[PDB]
Amino acid sequence: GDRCYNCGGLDHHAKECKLPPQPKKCHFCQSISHMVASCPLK
Amino acid sequence: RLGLKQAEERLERDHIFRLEKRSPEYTNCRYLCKLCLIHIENIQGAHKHIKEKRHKKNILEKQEESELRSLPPPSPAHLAALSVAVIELAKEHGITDDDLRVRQEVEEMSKVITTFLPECSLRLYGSSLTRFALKSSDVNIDIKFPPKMNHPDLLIKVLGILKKNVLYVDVESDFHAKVPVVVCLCRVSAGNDMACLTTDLLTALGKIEPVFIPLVLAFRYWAKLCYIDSQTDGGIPSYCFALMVMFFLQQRKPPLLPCLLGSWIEGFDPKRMDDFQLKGIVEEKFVKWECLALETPNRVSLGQLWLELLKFYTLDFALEEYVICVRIQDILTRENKNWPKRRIAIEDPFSVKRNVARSLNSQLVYEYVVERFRAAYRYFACPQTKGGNK
RNA sequence: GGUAGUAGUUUGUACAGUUUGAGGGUCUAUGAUACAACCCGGUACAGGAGAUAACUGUACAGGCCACUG
Ligand SMILES: [Zn+2]
Ligand SMILES: [Zn+2]
Repeated sequence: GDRCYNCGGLDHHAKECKLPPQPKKCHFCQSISHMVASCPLK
Repeated sequence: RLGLKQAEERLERDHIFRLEKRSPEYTNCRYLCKLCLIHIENIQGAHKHIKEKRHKKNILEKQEESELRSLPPPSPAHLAALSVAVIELAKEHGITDDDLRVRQEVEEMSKVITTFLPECSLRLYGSSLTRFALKSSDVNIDIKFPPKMNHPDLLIKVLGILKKNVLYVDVESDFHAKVPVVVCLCRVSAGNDMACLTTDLLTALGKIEPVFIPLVLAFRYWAKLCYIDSQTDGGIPSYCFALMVMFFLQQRKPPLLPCLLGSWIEGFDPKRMDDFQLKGIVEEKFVKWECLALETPNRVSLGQLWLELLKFYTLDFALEEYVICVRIQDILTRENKNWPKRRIAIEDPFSVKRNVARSLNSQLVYEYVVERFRAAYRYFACPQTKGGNK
């Protein structure tokens, strides 16, 4: 129901997530430069 | 790349730091915990460590310590109220010179024994001699005798009289202590050679520093409240609490007590002072330096001294890191003397072979001591009626 | 007298992982549909890694019962 904390993927949760930590991505614009709360075009 | 830091940024809020370079003892591990002292190898392992019960149980204690550090400075009125409160507490429950004179008037019991035994070994010892408690440590008269005679037979013969007379009540003899003892509350333990050498120093400090007695008295009363004073059933030796205070005064930025050794010495080698030996006081002067008053008097409000002591033993330094010693003002590591790290390390100047305090091995008792120290610090520092004192 | 070690049986803490009972949504919804499958969805999220008890072996501090080089 919620995106993975480590990878931002609904496929698996953080506990099940096995891939190494990677830069966060803004869901609204799919950009790692900024987060969702700081999206310029939102 | 840059975002990876954000992933560990959360961990930075739980005092989790990635190792700058690989550690030889844990080559695989790449992380460390400031509070838990445990190495980790992966970020998932770090998050699991965050979920550990002990990690949060220590994080809450760290937060409480930070809150204590941020307490506002005391006001002059609060300081004066606290000082008068400590003075009242010390004077109400303090053995005065009259009580010591009454106790001395030991002489009658010595006269009684001398009739039975031509050579009688009786000498006043304990709280009354030091005036540092009220029948708390080494209550009444704890005797010392030379080793040239045989202590067991002496103990038997002397206890024979105290058991013989029916006037006395509840007279027994216990040999379970480090030295044989007889209770009638009298204490007869022949063979002591160093205890008197230490009570000599404690008595010497009684009038050399007027604030020494009230501070040690307040510490003893607080320990009695907390039950830490009792050597039996764990805790910390009762009399060594006084030595504990002597450590604070000696390690205080403005010292109130001269150093026993190192104040005047030739060929000082701080690597090991085992060879150096001390002797009895000489007219309240520095202890024997062959092989105790400051040049300028120090007088400060007792409340300030109490607050500084509480900060020293609660918020200043880690108790396990260093040993409590009075021989040298320089701080000494515990591993240098090969002493254990589980038991609180307290060292009396005249004997360094073994730790005087070995009843605090249980970590539960140490945690109780630490939490009581924190509670006392917050109770006293925070403003309250009558200076926040009992 | 000092260092170190020593069969089980005991000591208090922490603990890879393995199993009950309590946990968190529930209101945001038309309809289906003998025991013949599937469901429209305005009114949801923030930067957040999510539980207590009986077993399983374990680094620590001294001993039971006292011993050994
Ligand atoms: Zn994932
Ligand atoms: Zn965006």
